Amino acid sequence: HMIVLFVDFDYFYAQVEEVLNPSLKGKPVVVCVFSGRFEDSGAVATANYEARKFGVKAGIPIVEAKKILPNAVYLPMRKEVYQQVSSRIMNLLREYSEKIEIASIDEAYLDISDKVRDYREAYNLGLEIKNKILEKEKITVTVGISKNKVFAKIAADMAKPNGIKVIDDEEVKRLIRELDIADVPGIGNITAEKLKKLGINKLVDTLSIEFDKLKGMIGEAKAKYLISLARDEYNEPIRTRVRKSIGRIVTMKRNSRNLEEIKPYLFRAIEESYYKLDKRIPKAIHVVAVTEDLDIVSRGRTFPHGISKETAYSESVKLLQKILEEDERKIRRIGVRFSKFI
DNA sequence: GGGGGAAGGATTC
DNA sequence: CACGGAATCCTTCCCCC
Ligand SMILES: Nc1nc2c(ncn2[C@H]2C[C@@H](O)[C@@H](COP(=O)(O)OP(=O)(O)OP(=O)(O)O)O2)c(=O)[nH]1
Ligand SMILES: [Ca+2]
Ligand SMILES: [Ca+2]
Ligand SMILES: [Ca+2]
Repeated sequence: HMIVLFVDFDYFYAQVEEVLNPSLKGKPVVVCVFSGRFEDSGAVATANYEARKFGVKAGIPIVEAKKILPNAVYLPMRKEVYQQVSSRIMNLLREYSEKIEIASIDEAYLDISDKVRDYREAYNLGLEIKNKILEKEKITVTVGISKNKVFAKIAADMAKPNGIKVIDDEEVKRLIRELDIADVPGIGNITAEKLKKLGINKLVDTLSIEFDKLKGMIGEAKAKYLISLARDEYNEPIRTRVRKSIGRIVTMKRNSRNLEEIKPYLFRAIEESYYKLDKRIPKAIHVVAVTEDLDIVSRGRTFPHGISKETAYSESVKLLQKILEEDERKIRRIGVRFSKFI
């Protein structure tokens, strides 16, 4: 009987930038993360649709971006701001439901099984929310309403930007038949490829395959997940998940294997990590490194107690040494991550 | 046989 | 060319009932 409303903010980072600087509207905006290795090195965090239409999306080197739209506005990323803007919007969403699962910086699932009665009011409560967000914060969002969370997310996906969709029970049965598996939340490029080899192009194709051969390919959790959606019996609750890890990774001016060359970067990463922990004490720490060929390697340790800053500094090195010791590749990015809070 | 954690890796958004 | 934060899940190893 459950009704789920999913809210997703439009080209969020770029959009905040435009809210904070209204002149930018209508121009192509590209929020970037400058790695400083060389002039304009780094990547695209995101881009408004003005630039997205032309191929400038999250992940491309800012360099390839400048080649496509040499005259677009290129802003440095400012997480703290986007995060404080997300939060307030997120607090206005609580007015519509206590049952709210903040999935990420720009998404939230609201259980409206109560406050509403039908997709008529659902859809109207969507319009009340999309509009009340625009009023207060000046942010466009796309709403997705369906029987469960996954389908609420798909409804939003098909309706962005600034849209609102309702995939009722009629449509759900047609999506489980027509919807391209790859368009299902959780099926990225690697799981999409693996399922193709199994002849699984639709969620419905998942039913016609021995569960054991499906598990051995994508893992048990994914199988039961995809199987569940195929049978229209996926019905997971909404929970208010809490932070379980805090960390930061930075890029070096140039690759290295030298411990003293990498330290300043690792130490900076720790400082920000701690300034972010803010009152929370972690019992586990992980030094994370991206080797020059973009492979991610990491070494960590769990202590029976909380970690002080001074023990974080001392241990981080020890863990970094293990990495250079156990890997002959040059290091491109270095960072830390604190988990298992007290 | 199997609980449970810890560690390193894998994948997603 | 190619930044960055964090969650879920997998596999192997380990201790030990
Ligand atoms: N640094 C960085 N940030 C990202 C990346 N991908 C997404 N983000 C940020 C940028 C934001 O747009 C936000 C949400 O991204 P989404 O892909 O969910 O949607 P976005 O708002 O980018 O566009 P959309 O309205 O969904 O078409 O989180 C990434 O690859 N790197
Ligand atoms: Ca999103
Ligand atoms: Ca979005
Ligand atoms: Ca996909």
